[PDB]
Amino acid sequence: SNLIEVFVDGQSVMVEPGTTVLQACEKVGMQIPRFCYHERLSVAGNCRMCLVEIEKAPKVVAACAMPVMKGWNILTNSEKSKKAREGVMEFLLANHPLDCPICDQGGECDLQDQSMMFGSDRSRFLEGKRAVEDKNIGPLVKTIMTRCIQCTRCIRFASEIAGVDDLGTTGRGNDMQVGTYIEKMFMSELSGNIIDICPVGALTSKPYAFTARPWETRKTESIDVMDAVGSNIVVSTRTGEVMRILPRMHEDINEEWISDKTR
Amino acid sequence: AGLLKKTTGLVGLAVCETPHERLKILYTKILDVLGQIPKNAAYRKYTEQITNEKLGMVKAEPDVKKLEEQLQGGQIEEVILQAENELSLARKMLRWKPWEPLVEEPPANQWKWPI
Amino acid sequence: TQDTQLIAVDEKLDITTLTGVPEEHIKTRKVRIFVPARNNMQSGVNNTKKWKMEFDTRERWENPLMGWSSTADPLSNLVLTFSTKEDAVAFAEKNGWSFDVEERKVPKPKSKSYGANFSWNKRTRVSTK
Amino acid sequence: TYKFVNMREPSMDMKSVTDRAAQTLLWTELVRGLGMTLSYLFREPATINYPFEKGPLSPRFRGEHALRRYPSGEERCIACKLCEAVCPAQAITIEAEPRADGSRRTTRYDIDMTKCIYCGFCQEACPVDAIVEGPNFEFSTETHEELLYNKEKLLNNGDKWEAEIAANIQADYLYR
Amino acid sequence: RKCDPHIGLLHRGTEKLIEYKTYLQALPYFDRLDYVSMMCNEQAYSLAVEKLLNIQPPPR
Amino acid sequence: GTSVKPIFSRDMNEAKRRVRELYRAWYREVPNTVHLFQLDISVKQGRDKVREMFMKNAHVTDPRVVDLLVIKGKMELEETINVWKQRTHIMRFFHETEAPRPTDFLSKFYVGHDP
Amino acid sequence: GVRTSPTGEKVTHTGQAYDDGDYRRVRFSDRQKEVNENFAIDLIAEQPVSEVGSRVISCDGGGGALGHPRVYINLDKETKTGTCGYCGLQFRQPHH
Amino acid sequence: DTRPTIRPRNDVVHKQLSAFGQYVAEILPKYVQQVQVSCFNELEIFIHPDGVIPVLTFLRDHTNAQFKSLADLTAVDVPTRQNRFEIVYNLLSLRFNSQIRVKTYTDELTPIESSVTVYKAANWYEREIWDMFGVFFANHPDLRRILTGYGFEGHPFRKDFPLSGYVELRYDDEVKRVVAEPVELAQEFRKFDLNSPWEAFPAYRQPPE
Amino acid sequence: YIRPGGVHQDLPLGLLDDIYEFSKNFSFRIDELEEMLTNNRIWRNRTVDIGVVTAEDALNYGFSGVMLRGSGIQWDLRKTQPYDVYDQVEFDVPIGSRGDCYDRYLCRVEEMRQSLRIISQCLNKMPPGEIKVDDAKVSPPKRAEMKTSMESLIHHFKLYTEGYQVPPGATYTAIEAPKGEFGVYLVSDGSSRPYRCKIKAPGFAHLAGLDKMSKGHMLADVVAIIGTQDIVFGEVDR
Amino acid sequence: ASATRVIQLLRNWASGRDLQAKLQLRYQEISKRTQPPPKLPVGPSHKLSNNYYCTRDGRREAMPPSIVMSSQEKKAVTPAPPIKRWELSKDQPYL
Ligand code: SF4
Ligand code: SF4
Ligand code: SF4
Ligand code: SF4
Ligand code: FES
Ligand SMILES: [K+]
Ligand SMILES: [Zn+2]
Repeated sequence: SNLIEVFVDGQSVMVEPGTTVLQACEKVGMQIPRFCYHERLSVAGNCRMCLVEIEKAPKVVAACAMPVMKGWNILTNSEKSKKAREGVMEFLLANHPLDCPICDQGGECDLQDQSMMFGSDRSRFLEGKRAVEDKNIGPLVKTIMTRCIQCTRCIRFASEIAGVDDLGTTGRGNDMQVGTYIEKMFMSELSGNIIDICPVGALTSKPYAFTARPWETRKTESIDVMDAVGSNIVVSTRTGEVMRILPRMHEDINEEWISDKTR
Repeated sequence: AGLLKKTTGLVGLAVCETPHERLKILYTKILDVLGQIPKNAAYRKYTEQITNEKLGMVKAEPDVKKLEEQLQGGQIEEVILQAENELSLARKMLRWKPWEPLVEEPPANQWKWPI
Repeated sequence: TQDTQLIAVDEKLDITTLTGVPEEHIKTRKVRIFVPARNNMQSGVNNTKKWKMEFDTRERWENPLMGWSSTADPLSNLVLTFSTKEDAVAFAEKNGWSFDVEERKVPKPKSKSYGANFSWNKRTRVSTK
Repeated sequence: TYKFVNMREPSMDMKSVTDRAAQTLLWTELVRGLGMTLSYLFREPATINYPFEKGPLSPRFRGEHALRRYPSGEERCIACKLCEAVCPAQAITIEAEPRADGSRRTTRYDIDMTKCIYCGFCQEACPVDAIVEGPNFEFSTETHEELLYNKEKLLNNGDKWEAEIAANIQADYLYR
Repeated sequence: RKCDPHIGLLHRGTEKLIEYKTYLQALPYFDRLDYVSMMCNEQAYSLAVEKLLNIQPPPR
Repeated sequence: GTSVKPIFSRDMNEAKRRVRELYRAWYREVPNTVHLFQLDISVKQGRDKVREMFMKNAHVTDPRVVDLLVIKGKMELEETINVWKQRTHIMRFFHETEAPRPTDFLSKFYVGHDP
Repeated sequence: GVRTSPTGEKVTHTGQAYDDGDYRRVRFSDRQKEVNENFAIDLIAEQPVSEVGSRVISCDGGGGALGHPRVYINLDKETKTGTCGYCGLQFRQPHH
Repeated sequence: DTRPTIRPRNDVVHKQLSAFGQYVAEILPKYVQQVQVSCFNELEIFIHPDGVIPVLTFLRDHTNAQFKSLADLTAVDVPTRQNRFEIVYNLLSLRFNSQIRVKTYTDELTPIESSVTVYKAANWYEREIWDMFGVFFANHPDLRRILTGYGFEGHPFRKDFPLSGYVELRYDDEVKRVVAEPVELAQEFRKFDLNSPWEAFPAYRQPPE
Repeated sequence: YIRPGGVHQDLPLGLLDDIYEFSKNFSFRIDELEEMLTNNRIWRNRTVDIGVVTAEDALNYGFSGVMLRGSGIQWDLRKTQPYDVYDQVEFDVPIGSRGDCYDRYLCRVEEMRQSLRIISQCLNKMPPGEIKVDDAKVSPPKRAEMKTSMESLIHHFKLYTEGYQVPPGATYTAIEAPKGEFGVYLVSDGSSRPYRCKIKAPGFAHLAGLDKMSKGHMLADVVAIIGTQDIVFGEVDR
Repeated sequence: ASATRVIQLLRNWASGRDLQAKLQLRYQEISKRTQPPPKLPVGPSHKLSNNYYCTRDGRREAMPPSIVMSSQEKKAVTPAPPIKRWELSKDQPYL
């Protein structure tokens, strides 16, 4: 019908008008690296990792907020696209603290995984790293704000999904401190889910903190019983006991979020 | 040609004292059995190509010492052994007859690694 | 087309008797199948594409000396990989294991936008950027 | 290039055959074996007087493991959890907890000496070079349980061989 | 007349566990494969693995 | 799909034909096996046991599965008479070292939480 | 330091303590229970609190190559002396 | 190499093998379903199950092939394929210093007539492919077990078979004989899921399915 | 030591010197053996004309290395298909011309001397440079770089837990291990772990041919043929 | 080394060679076990100038096998040129 035709790195694929560059990519199976966009959480466009050069382009387009039109070949594996990925990834990693052996995201960190696939193999930094003072927004979630990459995914989640306005990014320039400025307390029934949305170890679950690692924890699929909603969740078991409970993908029941009590 | 070399350097394979004509009569034999297999066959065309051509100088050039580099296949005493192997193949694929299309196409995508 | 003295067998294929999985490990194993669910704090999806052959977890008791996870389930730590599910189900028939499946949770297509974050009447205007 | 190893052309002159007949009749070649072996009889042996003297080793030697600690005294291991992940025998078993201070280390570092391979991957695993193999190799025993190590046993060994391994990694960390 | 070399008195998983150990973890297996030629086995493994990775070691 | 290769047998008749003499051979071998292997079990126990493993798989329908398992069952009787196996390799079939596993529902419930 | 349990049973830094019966303790008699007398928690607590007047301090831990991966811990929380995760040394800063 | 990190490639061998790949293809359009030359100058000849004798006899005695060195025969148990087993021959040519790979799909029941007549090296190299995997080889001198224990049950290399197996031995003082029991481990295999959720190299990606 | 991407570590300083001292004195020790055994009648009569094979059967039996070179077969992996830096060095392959037990023995001792040639050449032509590839995605970063650079730490973390992901495919690589042709055939599924690895054990083919060896020979010669077949059961039994 | 001369003649004469030139064991010739610290080189791509990983992608530059013929006047060729008969040894052809 009205589905506009467009090419991706060659092969053409029709798509609904208004669809952004990403949403056309996975139609063929392309997952462009992203840090600030969640498929069910607004559109940020600040990470710039989704940046992919398009055909004939003099400038690499921000794939998240760019509506595609007729005949726009997505140059996914193109050199300058990977060049943009290389530059932007090392920029995110610039002020990041060397915490991987002590950060719980080790083994399941998006910043960790993508740097293996879409990343360099050595450093060009010769200066001192930025250090952000830690915060405290609950005994259920830890805050290590130096590991933050300011993807703003937490503040959007609170604003719409959690329905509470208590998170934001105070400061200017490199002093992009994301938090509550004043001392506040992030009590919402969906508060525990900001751990999952964060791509880095910026927020982690205190109860699970320093108890297990992603590779060793066996996963099992079960249901939530703490509420009549009956949310589909995956249970982490290792050495014969349970450590952490993660929400599953079920658009009808829980989407990908669960209540604090269930987590 | 020249003096009959004592050993071939490969135990089990001996030295044939009349090698040039044995290679001749072998090469005709494979040409002979290749008569049975019809013309459109590719195997026939391939070996009808290297038989007569390799039968050429062995008929013309009689010096087996020069015949070494004419065939670039090592010593003549095992070239005839290889010629026998080609004769064995001619007998063998006169049964095989692989000129028909595939017996079976591969069931679905049994190929296409990775899974 | 395969004429080597053809036979036809309509019996559903099974190999359980010659494979030799023991009698208490063939009928007492409720083998379930799903597409692996993506870890929810990993945006990458290069795990929700295959099928698996997981089993049901059995008793796991701590070793008396040093607190191991000593387990007598030989079949516990085996997961297979299947491209589609009809090949995955075929494996269940030939080995005759207990059966249940789970359909792929395909992503419903979320109509994203950026101008919605700055609206004039709709509340989709974001409160922070 | 290549060369033959058994092409022998025994000259059939009256000279050489006499030598060949001399070889067979008078056991000349066998006498060489006697004179050959007699030569080392009158030579010194190279038998190290163990345990009054040991074998020569190197600073990179891998032996009994021992968890080390900082000059302050705090343990190096930080629940890094890399060591068992890269260990190809799964001898390492480590579980961490919260700690009272917040420097949440592990309660368990049981490595089974009857499972480990002395791979060398252990020191390469943890960035804080917590677990290393000490140069000791005489940690033999009589009951299989003692070979099963535990967090206390390694840390005790770290406090024992601390004088040795500290100098070993001192003279070898540049290579690593 | 005939001799049957009944092998198996040292048969181990080897290849079976290699399916479950990573490439780095699988490397010590070859050292214990032809246990008299230690370094030569790893030569085969490293040459094979780097061939798949299309990566050649430095001349040193 | 239905059409398939008869690895040795067209029909279960010749499959059941195959099991017969192998059953005859396995019943003939029992007195000598126990004799030279120096066991304590009785000849009838071997017979009623050789009975046993013939039955737990006496329910297949594909003549490939039965006759492939025939060569499988073929593959121990010679492995016995040429004293290749040890004493521990045929008392293994006489599983005796274990406690008798529980049969009633109550007994499993008492032992543990495992069907 | 090290404490003593009711059964003697010198407790470890983790806090393991066999109970009254706890039949597993039979392996302990006629032998000795290995205890590391040096406890990690109380040999870092008494260590002097470093006084460095800066907002950001590297924490390589001595012998940068031979120490631990260098961190850039922040020193602004005047309530709590900022300490390296790996090192455990407590770095405090004098009066901003 | 300008880029010493990556391994240099040999194109000259690449089409030369590709030329030989088509070569054998035209002789046997009945058997050769698929020919593939990989990036690292390795050629693969995909053949039909009943081609073990013909193509191997072709490769062994041809004037332009002379592949008489049987390197190894291996199976690749792929559950997701209706033909789980994949018998893989490797051939080596002394005269042309090249290597040949041929693969045949096969089910559990479907047999493969033995290649002992072509290469007598395969005599011992089938007694374990029957052991480890369970693919039976027809008209073969002997199929005896030479890797698995005497009277061991199953085919361990099959991926439905556990790494720990099912039987564990122990000497029993009751009967003065080492006997087998169901396996119970001191510690279970702590499996690790190391497959990163983010996509690897996009070259070998499967098409949208 | 031999890891994908090079070697794990660099040699300790002066190690080339000590091995050079060993290399100088070792040729004497080889002369020691040849003096002891080569001309001794008892050794020859227990070894000469024993376990002989023809070239064709030896090649068809899947044999490799000395098992072929002893029977006069003109083949060697280092020369025909030079892997690594074996092309930039010359060595004389000791091809025998009898195929019996004795020919292989002389073939081995000459291979000892020809091995000593390789030590001498690589010693005088040892180049400088790094010990592993300059790619952290397959080679762990240097310990010094580990503790100062983030990308080193990430790559070190993911390499020691997940490991490098190898592109999918199949490869049977071949090297001339002093036993024979020790080849490893592995299939990569595209993950960070191997999918299936089959190893070409030279002893396997050789032990397979042990039947044809023992035909027409003494029982006290089955030990002799077993000895020269360079069989170690860790290799033949996988 | 310790060994007096009269013993040395006995060893030398019995073995038919001089042995004090080179001995099985070791002596002062070995390098001391406290060698100075090394200064290992840096990688070829260690430069902080243009060094983008977009250039070196050994793992990523790999390509699935090339399709040449699929089920779904001619010349005769060989997979490689036939081997060349190598000449005898120049140093010592006949041992
Ligand atoms: S956020 Fe990721 S990269 Fe950063 S320290 Fe934590 S695990 Fe490492
Ligand atoms: S704290 Fe986490 S979720 Fe919030 S902006 Fe930083 S990285 Fe994103
Ligand atoms: S010993 Fe090393 S690898 Fe193991 S947890 Fe501690 S720091 Fe990590
Ligand atoms: S002791 Fe050896 S096998 Fe065990 S974890 Fe350490 S390196 Fe690996
Ligand atoms: S996805 Fe476009 S910037 Fe994060
Ligand atoms: K997070
Ligand atoms: Zn520190």
